[PDB]
Amino acid sequence: FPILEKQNWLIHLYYIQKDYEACKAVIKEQLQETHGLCEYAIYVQALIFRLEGNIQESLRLFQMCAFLSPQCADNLKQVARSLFLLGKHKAAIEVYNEAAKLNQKDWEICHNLGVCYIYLKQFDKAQDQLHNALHLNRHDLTYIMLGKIFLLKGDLDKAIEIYKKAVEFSPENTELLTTLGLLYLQLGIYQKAFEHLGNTLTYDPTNYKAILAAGSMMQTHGDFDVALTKYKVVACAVIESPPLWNNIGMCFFGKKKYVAAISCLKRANYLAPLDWKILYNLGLVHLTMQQYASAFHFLSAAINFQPKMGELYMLLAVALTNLEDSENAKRAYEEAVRLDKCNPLVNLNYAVLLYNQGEKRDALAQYQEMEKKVSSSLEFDPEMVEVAQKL
Amino acid sequence: LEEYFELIDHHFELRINGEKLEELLSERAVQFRAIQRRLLTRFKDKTPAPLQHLDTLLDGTYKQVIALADAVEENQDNLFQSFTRLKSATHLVILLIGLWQKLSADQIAILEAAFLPLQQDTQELGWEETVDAALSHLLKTCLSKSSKEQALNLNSQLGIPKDTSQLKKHITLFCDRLAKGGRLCLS
Amino acid sequence: RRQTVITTMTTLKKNLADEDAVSCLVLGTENKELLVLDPEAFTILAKMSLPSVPAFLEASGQFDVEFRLAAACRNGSIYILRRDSKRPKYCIELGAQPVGLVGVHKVLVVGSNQDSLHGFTYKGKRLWTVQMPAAILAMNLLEQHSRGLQAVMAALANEEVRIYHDKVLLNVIRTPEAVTSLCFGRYGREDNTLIMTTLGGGLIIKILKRTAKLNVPRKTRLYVDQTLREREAGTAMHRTFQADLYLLRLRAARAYVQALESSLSPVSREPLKLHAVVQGLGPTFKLTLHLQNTSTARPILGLVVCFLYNEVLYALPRAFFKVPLLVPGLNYPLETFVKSLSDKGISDIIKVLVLREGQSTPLLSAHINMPMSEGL
Amino acid sequence: SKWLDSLSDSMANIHTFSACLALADFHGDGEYKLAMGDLGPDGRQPRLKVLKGHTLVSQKPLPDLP
Amino acid sequence: ILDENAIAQVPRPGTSLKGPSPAVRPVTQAGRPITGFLRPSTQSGRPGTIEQAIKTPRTAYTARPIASSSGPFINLSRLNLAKYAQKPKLAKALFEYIFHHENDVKTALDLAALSTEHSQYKDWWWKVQIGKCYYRLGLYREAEKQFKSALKQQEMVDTFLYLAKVYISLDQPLTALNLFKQGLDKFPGEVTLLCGIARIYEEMNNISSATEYYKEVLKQDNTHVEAIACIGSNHFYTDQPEVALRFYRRLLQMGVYNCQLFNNLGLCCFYAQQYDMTLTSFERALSLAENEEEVADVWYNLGHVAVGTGDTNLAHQCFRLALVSNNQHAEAYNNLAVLEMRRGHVEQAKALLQTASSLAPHMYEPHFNFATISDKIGDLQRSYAAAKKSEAAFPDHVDTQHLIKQLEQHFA
Amino acid sequence: MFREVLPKQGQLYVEDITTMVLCKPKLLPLKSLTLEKLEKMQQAAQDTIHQQ
Repeated sequence: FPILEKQNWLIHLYYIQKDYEACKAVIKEQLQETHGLCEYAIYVQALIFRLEGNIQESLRLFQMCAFLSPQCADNLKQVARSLFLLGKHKAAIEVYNEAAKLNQKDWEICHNLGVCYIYLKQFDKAQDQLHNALHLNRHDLTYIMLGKIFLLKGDLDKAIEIYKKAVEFSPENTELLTTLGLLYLQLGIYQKAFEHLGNTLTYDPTNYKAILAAGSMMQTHGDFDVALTKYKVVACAVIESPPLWNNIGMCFFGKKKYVAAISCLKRANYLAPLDWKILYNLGLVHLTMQQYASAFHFLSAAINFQPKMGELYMLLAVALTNLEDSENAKRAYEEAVRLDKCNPLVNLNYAVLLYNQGEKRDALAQYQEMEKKVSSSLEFDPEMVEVAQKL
Repeated sequence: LEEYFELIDHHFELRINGEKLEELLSERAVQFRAIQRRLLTRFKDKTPAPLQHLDTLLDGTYKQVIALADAVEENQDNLFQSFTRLKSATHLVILLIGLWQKLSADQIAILEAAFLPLQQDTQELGWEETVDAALSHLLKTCLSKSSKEQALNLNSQLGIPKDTSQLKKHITLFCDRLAKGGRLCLS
Repeated sequence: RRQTVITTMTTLKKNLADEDAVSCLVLGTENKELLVLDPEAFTILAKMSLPSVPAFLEASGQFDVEFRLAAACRNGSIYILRRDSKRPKYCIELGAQPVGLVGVHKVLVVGSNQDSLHGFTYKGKRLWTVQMPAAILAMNLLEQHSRGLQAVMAALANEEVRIYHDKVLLNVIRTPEAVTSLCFGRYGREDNTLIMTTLGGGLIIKILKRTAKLNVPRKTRLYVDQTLREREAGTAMHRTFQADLYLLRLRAARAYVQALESSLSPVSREPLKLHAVVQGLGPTFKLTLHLQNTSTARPILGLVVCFLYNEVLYALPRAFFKVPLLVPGLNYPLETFVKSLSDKGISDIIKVLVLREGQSTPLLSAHINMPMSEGL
Repeated sequence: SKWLDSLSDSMANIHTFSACLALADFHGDGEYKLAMGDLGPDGRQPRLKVLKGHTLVSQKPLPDLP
Repeated sequence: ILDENAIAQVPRPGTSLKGPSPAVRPVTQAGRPITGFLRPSTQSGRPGTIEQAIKTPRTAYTARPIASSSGPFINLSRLNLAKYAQKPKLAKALFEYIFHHENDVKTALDLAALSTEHSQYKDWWWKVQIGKCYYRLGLYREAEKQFKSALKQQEMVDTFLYLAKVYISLDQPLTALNLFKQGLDKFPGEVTLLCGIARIYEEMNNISSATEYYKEVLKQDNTHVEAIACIGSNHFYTDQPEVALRFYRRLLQMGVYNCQLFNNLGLCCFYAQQYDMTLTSFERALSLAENEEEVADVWYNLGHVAVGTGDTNLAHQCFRLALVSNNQHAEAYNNLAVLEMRRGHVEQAKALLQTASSLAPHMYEPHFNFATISDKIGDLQRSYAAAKKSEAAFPDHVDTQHLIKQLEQHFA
Repeated sequence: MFREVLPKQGQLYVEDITTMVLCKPKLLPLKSLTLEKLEKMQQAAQDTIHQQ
């Protein structure tokens, strides 16, 4: 006969100030007095459990709260969310459906159905559900999940529009700006990428995920010292990260500091022995340093990690040409020219190998293949014309 | 399914009593160790001093520890007897299920594997958790078509439960979904 | 009957809005309803329907002609109530449950559970957001009419209180303990009193004065000599390393085939994984075999474990036993009690074979070097 | 140093909230008191306490938590 | 655990015994990176409770498996020690026999007491022997008394090292260091004293002085296996494998012929980029290994060489052989699970990472990888329970922090 | 007399992706002389026990 929810306000005020100690005591007292049926000493207790690592007792207590209020869309939403926090997404979908047939006007059900169908690789239903989630109430996370769908399924041609429309409003989210800048890097545009990365860096100066891409873009267009300073900005925050040290080694390899680049690249390779980019960089630098015994080793590793590349086999063949193994260089160059489409350096180097082998016959074939493929490198220009005039 | 559940409940009551006896023996052993360390400190010291009846507390704690050890031994014996009787009962129940429906040798072997898992109980794996996991999985992959129940009720773990209601629910549900026409499989 | 409880309560101005005006109550029932009361607290003037239980309330204006009622609910949302609207129809979600609500003459601040403030407009469009270094325990209003300063406060959980105007911080204070409630008004006889209560109790009353480069490694002579040797003798190194790699592949394949023959791999279609742990000194050791089925969804029905020991050194009670139905994903600990029989310390290996019941070749195996006895 | 400190005490068990604590005039004559419905030291004993100056003048029990 | 002798219970961090991060240097406990030159005095951390010490591997806190506490030529119960004590020529050898052969500390102490009273307490040797009897009976202060009284008679390196042991047993590093510097003031260039100073500095884990003192040992000895091994390991792990290769080629030059030395030479040769002498060293190692754990470690390192070369199948075989040879090899489990998830088999990787994290909880890689794969598929509860244990293992990690932030954000 | 031309630009990471880390190569610690002597004296007793 006492009032059922006597102290829901006090429990809510203790839980909302991040106490979780006095709130639990008041929850226990209320439940002991009311013998259950409170529906908010169980709800807040389950939310507290979910705040801790445990997502099992949270699911149990949300089940009890759903049993108490069988027609209450929020309880079904919370139970499906406790499912989705575990690995079960089909059951999460089937509980979100019931939560939707009691409330057809909320964005959370549609956003969560989208993120579930994403984990279930059902992209039509996920895409349509997230379009709905936008139309009900546009949120940043729905935009992010839609961009993720359009990236996984197809091309950036569908993601650039969504990310631009997303950053259009609420443009202070670093994730949206940075992801749109990254997707600009993924395409030919290097200017708007710099624009959005600088927009991010104004808000957060020490953003590691943005500093990395900005330094990459800088390294691409020379001026290695600016990228080196960008990396100095974040070096202490991430002192052991293979990508940072790989980019720093490429910085030091740009300005002819080959030893201080081998150092950084080997350090990054030790912290990630399965990363083909660092292996390719080590092979390239050991080629430039004229060592030709470690270059082959690192390039063969990077081949064994990403075999469907053209430049890898070209560099391995250049390492084999100076290792007194010309037949292996022949077959490696054949692999490369078969596996390369838009890099004439491979063709020119194979023409050089052939002409140095005394053939001069197939060297013309490789020269014609290169000239069909084609344009900026200063030293690939001269050998282009020298192997031409001398053939 | 009803004179069979009482044996399960007797077994589980013995298991819970054993866990309580062991967590009490833990505290008694900790007390004994603390008083023993105090006495060792009094021993290493040169200067004489009253024992302050520390030896009496040690004797009392030792009596408590011996009593609890004997209690745990007797509970282990009772638990073993209950486990053997439960093995006989579940043998009979699998027999009556394989006759009550025209169960072939394959499904009878599956049932014998799921219901007769162990030879005795240990402080890490018991009959309840193992048969519960096996039955939850057999209902998950063969006899259920709703994913909501598959994820809510039909889950499997290997920790000692706090009640036997889930096991009994799963056994009754197994017999039920066999009655409607279900059949067992492995893949 | 099913009554309700009142949780939030503020007042609302009738027509004058001065120090002598008449104010009317506004109650927030636990049932999702807002009761706009009478000047003398006996009859109802209005009943407003809200979609969720309110937690915080803000009343702006005069009730008869221009009232604005902002309600921070438990579902993490601010609902505004205007004239003629029984339902808000202008809602704003915060993403986190609002821990406070203070109304500035034009901007409405909402304190988030994410340790920040969010200034919105009374139409339902956020205009700014500021980040706090720690949690927000209580937000009140600091208003002095001499300088016209009407700024929101913040009782942060990091033992400080910072007064916030539109965007700038000022007059940040410190406290010996984090503070749960702050009030600013004409307490005593001072127009600028601020009284604050510590999370642990106690009171702190403050009177405001009216006169307000990298770690790139180094390389020594050893490195340049080694690189010179590599540059002058790279071909021999390449050839001999390739020969060594060929011989290493040969020997690794040899040992892998020998292990497959003896079936000595504790990890080996037919998915399983077993490893045996030994625990305890003294003549009696606890030997627990952790066995696991590693497959998507396929149980393994007929398996059995057989121990191989030296019957003169170890007394295994049950050196052979069936294993339960192995459900994919669960580690089954199957334990036994090994006991050393030798009066002298002798450590001998114990083999374990997991095998089908219709086959005679072990599915997999494991080894355990039993430690010394420390007997009696 | 804009905030002139007046009183710092730690024995006053005042576990109120930012909404159940309000100051106003309560006997005229331009002397504002501060009335607060304070919970128990834990939340068991609802007690209404009013403050004038910085000494407690009246605390009296309350039916339920304000 | 059951013996408390340190005066201070919670002394200042830096004055009690009770560098490269776990992302580079392998570890044995929550901290305590792996050392060179295992000596039978290594404690390398200590357990908290008897249960934890029992339920862990027997050789995870000592170079040897932990115990519970640390015809015949002559029958000890037949001879009257009061008559052999009169003859010191017999008494000294008889005490050495009783103490080091029969291990009868009580009768040894009886003989030593009668002998010391026969010599009117004027020979430091009997004082040192009584002090040793005490020290292994448990009485440290009663042993420090005799060691001090023996130092007063005649300074010897023996008594200095004995007092160092006594002081380290009472958890007093800064007293042992002052005593060692006093001894070096007596003996200006002793190698054992400098090595004890370096051991104490490494137990306190400030390597920047242990390297200096090991370098002093080198300036004195230059064949010291301890200092050479320690400086070599430190040189290898701080991304300078060529200097470590030199330091280990030194031990190779001095006739040392082990399985550990040759595997070390292989790691150094490969990581210092000397591909001609790399795999033959691993072959000599596999040849010299007198165990099943040494063979497993050599196969583990060969798998590391292979995965650095590419050809993940060879590394797969080497890790599986490391498992075949030592079933409780957690690094092999972790690496084999990484290669499995590289192939695609997620459940195999999950089970193997669970096994690794069950065998070695103090490691951070199995927990981090399990949390990563879980989060990749979902199961944010398991991801949290694993990333939190990762943060418990390597608390200054970076990816673990981002994982925990993302998880705690998903929970609201 | 033509020398093969090598690209002057390496591969640069443009995002940090959480990859499963491997355990690190383990330098087998050497032993002392006392430890070797103790282990050999411990195993010699076993050998004599088995050889009687």
